[PDB]
Amino acid sequence: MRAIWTGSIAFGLVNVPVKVYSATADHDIRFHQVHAKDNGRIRYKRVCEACGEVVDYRDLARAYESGDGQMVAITDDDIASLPEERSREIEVLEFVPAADVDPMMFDRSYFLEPDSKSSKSYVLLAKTLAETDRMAIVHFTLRNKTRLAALRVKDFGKREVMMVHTLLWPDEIRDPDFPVLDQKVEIKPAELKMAGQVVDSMADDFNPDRYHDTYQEQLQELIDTKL
Amino acid sequence: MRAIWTGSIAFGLVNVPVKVYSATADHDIRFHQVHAKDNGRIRYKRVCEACGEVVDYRDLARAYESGDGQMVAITDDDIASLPEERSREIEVLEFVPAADVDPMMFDRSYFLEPDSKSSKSYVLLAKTLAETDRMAIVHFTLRNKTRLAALRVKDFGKREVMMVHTLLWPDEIRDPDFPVLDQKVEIKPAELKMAGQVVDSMADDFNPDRYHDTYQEQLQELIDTK
DNA sequence: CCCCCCTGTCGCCGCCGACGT
DNA sequence: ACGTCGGCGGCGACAGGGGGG
Repeated sequence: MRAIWTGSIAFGLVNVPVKVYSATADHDIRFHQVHAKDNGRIRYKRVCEACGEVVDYRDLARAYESGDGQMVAITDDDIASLPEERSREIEVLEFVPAADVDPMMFDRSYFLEPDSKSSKSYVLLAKTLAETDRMAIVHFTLRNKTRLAALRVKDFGKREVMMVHTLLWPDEIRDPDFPVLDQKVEIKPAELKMAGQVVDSMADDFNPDRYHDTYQEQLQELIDTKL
Repeated sequence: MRAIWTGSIAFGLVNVPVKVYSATADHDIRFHQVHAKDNGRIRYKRVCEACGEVVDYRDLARAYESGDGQMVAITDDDIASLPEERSREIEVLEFVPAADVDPMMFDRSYFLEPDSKSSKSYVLLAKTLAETDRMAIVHFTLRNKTRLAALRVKDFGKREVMMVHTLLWPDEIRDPDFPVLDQKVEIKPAELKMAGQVVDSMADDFNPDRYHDTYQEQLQELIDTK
């Protein structure tokens, strides 16, 4: 629960401080390699494949291979070309209704909480967004990588926090080009009505509590057994 | 495109072959580690702390570190006690209304394709899902890592293809533990009026066609020149 | 028949939170 | 208020293996 950001929503001259937080913590256990035979921990050393000598991180040049198997070293001017990462602000772009963003695009979510002193503007903006029911699409620059996103409010009963849902660039989302479904499919009318009771026989209400990763809990119990 | 796997939905008697595909391909450019002195692609060697020698992938042992840091030598036979991952079926569990999954949980989107020469069952399932307007929650499994998902249908121009959206285990979604907002701040109606004025002055409608990553295009042009 | 893409590691840099002045 | 210090986490790259042609 340690922050990752400290910027400010800024559409004009507003600049409400916000502390971005990771909204999805993976309880999945990450293991570690080791040379158990001799009881020796493992480390990775970068070694030349052709010249065959170990090297340090500095020497290796970030290189790109094209269809011709070329290699170009990326210099500092590539960083200098885009100045957008130099900004520590979530530069709001536009305000749109929340219904205009499909669930196809959502990629990740973070929770924004403010600097304790500037709570007034935070709550005022969140209240205005909730009352007028508006998306607030923004930009986002975390660790020098500009990702589109969307800022939308969400009441939590006692408190109402606004959150940022990162978005995939509209071009990235793939388009389904499947000719099999295009060919005509004919179904007799009495056939369709049968499936209704089939699905209705299993209908229910989505409850988060019931579902749980049996694999992970079993692994946790097993490792507890090992110790 | 290229399928990630090819299984078949299954809830009791019902069955239907499906052919999943990747629906989010990131065209961000992958580079390779090279060093100027010789311009040779880097190579990685697994090297041993205690014994100070290269130790193969096969000769490498997996382990775990707990709070105390004590190493734990794990074995493959014991971990594999779970038999579900061996299943190659999208074993549907229940059917629920589509509007009962908040956008918090959606993780990845995957297309579906009927496999057999006949897609009658697939089309019928898509039609019933579209009519009744109910999501179908499934225990999607892939690459021996079972992960909860949900089946939903959405038309794309020419087809009524249905898609499976992976989901986050509800215990994964954190909560906003923040005692800084529960405090109530005095506010004035004029403040709300001016705030609404400023907010709606900049209001507009979503036009995704004009949204692109400037950095990616800049890098593409730079590499094209080089 | 296959070569691509998940998945897991590793190492690294960059950033935050508390202690002390 | 301001300066130090240690720790935590995105992420870029590689390696391995599966299941797709």
